[PDB]
Amino acid sequence: RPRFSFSIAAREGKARTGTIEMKRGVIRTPAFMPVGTAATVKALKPETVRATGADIILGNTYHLMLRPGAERIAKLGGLHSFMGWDRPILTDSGGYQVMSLSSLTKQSEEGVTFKSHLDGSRHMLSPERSIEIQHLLGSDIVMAFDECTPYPATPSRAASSMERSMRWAKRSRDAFDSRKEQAENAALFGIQQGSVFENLRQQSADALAEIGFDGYAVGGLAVGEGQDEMFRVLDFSVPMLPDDKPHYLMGTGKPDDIVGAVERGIDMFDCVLPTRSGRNGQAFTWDGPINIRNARFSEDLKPLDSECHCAVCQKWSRAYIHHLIRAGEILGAMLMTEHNIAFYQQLMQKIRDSISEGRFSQFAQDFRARYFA
Amino acid sequence: RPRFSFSIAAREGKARTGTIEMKRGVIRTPAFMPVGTAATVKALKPETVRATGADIILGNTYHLMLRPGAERIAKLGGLHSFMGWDRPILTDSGGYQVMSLSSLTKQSEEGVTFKSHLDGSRHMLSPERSIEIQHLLGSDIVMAFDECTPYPATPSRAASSMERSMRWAKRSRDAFDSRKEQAENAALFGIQQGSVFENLRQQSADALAEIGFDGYAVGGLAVGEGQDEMFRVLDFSVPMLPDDKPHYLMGTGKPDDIVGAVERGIDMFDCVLPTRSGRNGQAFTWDGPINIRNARFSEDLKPLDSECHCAVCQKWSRAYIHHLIRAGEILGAMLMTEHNIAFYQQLMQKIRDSISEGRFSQFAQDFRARYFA
Ligand SMILES: [Zn+2]
Ligand SMILES: [Zn+2]
Repeated sequence: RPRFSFSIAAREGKARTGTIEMKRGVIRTPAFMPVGTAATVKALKPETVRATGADIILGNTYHLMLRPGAERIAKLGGLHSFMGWDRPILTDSGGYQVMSLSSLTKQSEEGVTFKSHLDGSRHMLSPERSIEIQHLLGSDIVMAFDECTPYPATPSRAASSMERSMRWAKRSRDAFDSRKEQAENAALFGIQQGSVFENLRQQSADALAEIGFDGYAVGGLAVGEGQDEMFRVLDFSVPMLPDDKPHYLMGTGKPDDIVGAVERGIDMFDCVLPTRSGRNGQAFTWDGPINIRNARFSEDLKPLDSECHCAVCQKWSRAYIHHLIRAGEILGAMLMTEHNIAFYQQLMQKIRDSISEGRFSQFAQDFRARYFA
Repeated sequence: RPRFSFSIAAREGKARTGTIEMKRGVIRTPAFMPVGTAATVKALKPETVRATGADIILGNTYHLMLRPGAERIAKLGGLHSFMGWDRPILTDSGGYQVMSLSSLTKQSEEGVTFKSHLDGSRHMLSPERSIEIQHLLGSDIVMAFDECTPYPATPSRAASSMERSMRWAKRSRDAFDSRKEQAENAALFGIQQGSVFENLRQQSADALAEIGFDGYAVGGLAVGEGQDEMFRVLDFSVPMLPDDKPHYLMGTGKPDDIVGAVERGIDMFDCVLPTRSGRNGQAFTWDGPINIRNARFSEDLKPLDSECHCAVCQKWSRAYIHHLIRAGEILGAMLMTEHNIAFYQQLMQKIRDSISEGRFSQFAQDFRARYFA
């Protein structure tokens, strides 16, 4: 396999289905990436993650650099070897979690210094250091390091952060390119910024395309603007990106967000929702989410979802999982997480098949009618 | 298969190896039973429990009667169906955990009333109610309900509690026998009491043999007396029990306790040690236990144990598991528990093979020399 090759097999409107070929494997798109925070997809062995249908997982650079440490992971043979996942891994840049989780952050044009939320140890991130950490982890898809824009944001602030992000995108590009092993074996994605402003989104897309990346994320969404606004921004933003590269919507999300984003040209997604909310009792079904902790499930012998092909739904009842979650049992988290990630992968498979067959519009309508009945 | 058939295939001194055949499966002895507290062996799917080599698991009646409830489990089809383990299950009587975990306990010749440690709801146990709850769960090996003797105990108190336990053993026998489905499909074990006193142990053995049970536990040990004393009591106590039935040492335990107890005629064991201590970082190895949290393991690429055949030791390093446990990750508990239970099953297999081959004395010596080096 090549370092990176994205091929589009079929289209319907703005929606696309295809494959990304990389050295460690093929990624079917549209793709959902389970999130591995600190070198584990929570409560699942890698073989179970694979069995659900995942082609690629995400690793969080911020968490990994704090624990167990990037240099340590490199010494031990890289993230794939460390955690036992041999397929592609996309790593985020670490920048967002610096903003959301760390303290004492000092920002500058050079990068950011911050104190760990774990022990108050001091750390630094910059375009160069983020790219280096992702190299040490042995990431297959490396994300450019950017500066996030909060919601809401004034036009001036959105412009300033977008402009800094574009300068940092060029720095990320050059850092990546200057490291032979990384440049020859991994891919680099840029991140479009500009908040909800069309002109800024256009300037950002232009800057990123001029630099040139293997893929393009739409950043700065799913941060409080709500679905209508997110979709409005996607409507004009995605067409600005190069058509022939993957489009990645960061930080989303809910099944309906995924379907609508695919309708608008997005190819890749990640979110903690199926893992995190699973551990909290939320199970996805084709008739909408349920909270398994609810008393109504205490004697319900049906599986979590009536159609789901996952191993959990073949073997255990709602009643049993209700008990496990209410009791705080680890097996509860294991079963909920496996089911939710399997559900997400089945959603992506239905999306891919429907686009391939030219019936994705009908699928989206049918999906919504039932999910929100 | 029959309701119950214990066959001894080989002996060496007081040690025995053989099989218990029951309707749901065959149990190889000496046997280690992983503990399922609230209808789950913590952090493991039943298929993983089976893959380690377990033939039978233990369920805790006290916990199950509180959550999710015995009647509820019966309504849902019984414990095997509920949790997805189709092989034999031994249930304890609930009495010990009433003493150790519950509050506001009122004891009488009839039984005990107590408040749940979970929500202060009021509950009752008696020989009759314990046997009934074990029936509702669908237990394969039912334990007689007894009255525990603390350590240390005066001769008078030890005698009184032993005598009550024997009266309760007869009540347990009659309750079990009066329920056709239970009598025809399950087995009933009696529990020898008498603290550290030879005459009381003899009286207890005599009473239990007169009533007649399918198996005999040595109760009242591993409660603070220490290994030397426990072994001293086993030395005279086990020969008092019927030779042709299984002998079960409750609440133990450490690998060296198991080996010495087998040397003294014990056939069955359970303990939370491999599961509980695993989640806390303790991993068993042939060179003794280690605590995986220790800094010395942070960059150790070796598996938990150099010889262990378990899936964990085939795939992941000490360094990775060290990270998971220190990070509080669920996968850490999963991997530690699988390894520890697999280690215990490999210990039992080595014990069975060595007795079968007439070299168990040598095995015990070699095991100790290395484990305590
Ligand atoms: Zn499922
Ligand atoms: Zn192992």
